[PDB]
Amino acid sequence: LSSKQHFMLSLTFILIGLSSLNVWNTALGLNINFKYNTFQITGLVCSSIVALFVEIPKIMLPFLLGGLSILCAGFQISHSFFTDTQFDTYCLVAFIVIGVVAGLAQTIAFNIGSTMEDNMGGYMSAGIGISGVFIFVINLLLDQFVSPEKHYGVNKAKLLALYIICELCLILAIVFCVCNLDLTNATLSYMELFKDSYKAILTMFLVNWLTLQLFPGVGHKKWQESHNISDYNVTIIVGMFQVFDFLSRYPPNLTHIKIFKNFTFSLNKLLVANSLRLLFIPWFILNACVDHPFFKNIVQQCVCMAMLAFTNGWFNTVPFLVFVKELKKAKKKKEIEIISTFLVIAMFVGLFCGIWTTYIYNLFNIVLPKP
Amino acid sequence: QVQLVESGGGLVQPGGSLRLSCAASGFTGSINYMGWYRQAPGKQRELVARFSSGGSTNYADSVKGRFTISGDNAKNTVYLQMNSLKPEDTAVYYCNAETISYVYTVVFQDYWGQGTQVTVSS
Ligand SMILES: O=c1[nH]cnc2c1ncn2[C@@H]1O[C@H](CO)[C@@H](O)[C@H]1O
Repeated sequence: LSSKQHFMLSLTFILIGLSSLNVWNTALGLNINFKYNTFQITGLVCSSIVALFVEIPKIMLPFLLGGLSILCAGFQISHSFFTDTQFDTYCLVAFIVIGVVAGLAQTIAFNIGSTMEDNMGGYMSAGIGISGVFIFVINLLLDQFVSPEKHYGVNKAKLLALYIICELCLILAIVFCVCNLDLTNATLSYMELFKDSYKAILTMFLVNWLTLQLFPGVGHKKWQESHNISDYNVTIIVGMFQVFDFLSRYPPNLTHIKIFKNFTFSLNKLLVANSLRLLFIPWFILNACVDHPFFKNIVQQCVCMAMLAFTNGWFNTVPFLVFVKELKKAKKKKEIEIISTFLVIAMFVGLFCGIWTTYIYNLFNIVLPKP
Repeated sequence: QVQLVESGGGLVQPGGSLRLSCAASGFTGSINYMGWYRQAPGKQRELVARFSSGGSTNYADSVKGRFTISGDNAKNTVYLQMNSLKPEDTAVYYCNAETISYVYTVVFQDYWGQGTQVTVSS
């Protein structure tokens, strides 16, 4: 494995992550209806949790990516040439299957990267973050030169451009996958491991449960509904999440720097740090039910979501970096790998429970009346 | 890059003692464990001692009650005071560091040091 092959493989993993998350990022950017995002998250978490316990073959990765590409093409075709009900039905079914396929593809890529020397998971993480920031930048460049037609509540040319970009990057990722990868071919009880690291599992659930309660739902979809936020400002508000979510994962990992020494602190302090995140719920509701100019401000709404995004990414990586420090009776290599599997399950369960908890806020008369 | 620096190799009369010091520089991400794996001439690597970030110590029953592992976390340096030496402990000792990053997905990475020769004879 010389420098050329290492560079090619790292680029391939970056492209895998970017292409996998481009669909979710462009669904967020286009202000797609909330139920479609909910369906996508449900499919993603279900497929990921199922694929954790089942070793699906790694030859299916190009096929899953091609399925995602043809699903994006179907998005474009349905938006262009279909009626309202047909477009809605296709959107819901396609978003469910996209969530499932993306989860399976990410699981395959994780398995392929992990089972190697000089593990390549960090490159896929970088690819995911680059996908987020790249979709943000593309949205801002599109908003200048694209008319706001809003055929079915979604911009026409903006949707076309975003999905052709997704298809192009995904086909390039398929080419790299085919060229580079080779796709041919005593322990403590689970209850004992759960009892040791029950705080780490709990903290992973809490951070994801709260941030998916707010961001895609109450986050930018009830402020816009209430204050009539311009479509140009929505991409900035959504972008403050995707940019800061990625950039907050890194400082916890770089603890060898004097600046980031205190970014990984503890599990007991993490539990009370996730409780201070509960103060975001009053903040997000106030942005949607108060009228004076302070809350009707693009600057503080961007800050109100940058802080949520920064703490979301920061508190997702912390439990992984400290859980080994507090556990007592787990000492083998396999056990810690099993425990790390418990933590990623708490992430996906957190995403599923968080996204479906947004419907709790529908009961309260949060949004302002139209008059 | 990640650099594992070791010190302590040498030749010792039987019944003597040594101190093996190991330090980690890059360790991108956290650091879960630091241990010593000895490889005898013409044999496979075998665990000798391991020290967790918290402080849990693993030992090999061959050196049980003889070698004592101490750790640090601010400097990520691990020391091994090895006592009551006998000729069958001659080997090359490899410092191993097991880490974890999870930027977006969990990764476990092991970094191995160059290894110090330890000989007991004469
Ligand atoms: O496919 C995925 N893999 C990993 N995380 C995802 C995926 N889709 C959504 N999120 C998670 O949703 C939150 C808001 O953007 C992010 O934390 C992101 O990690």
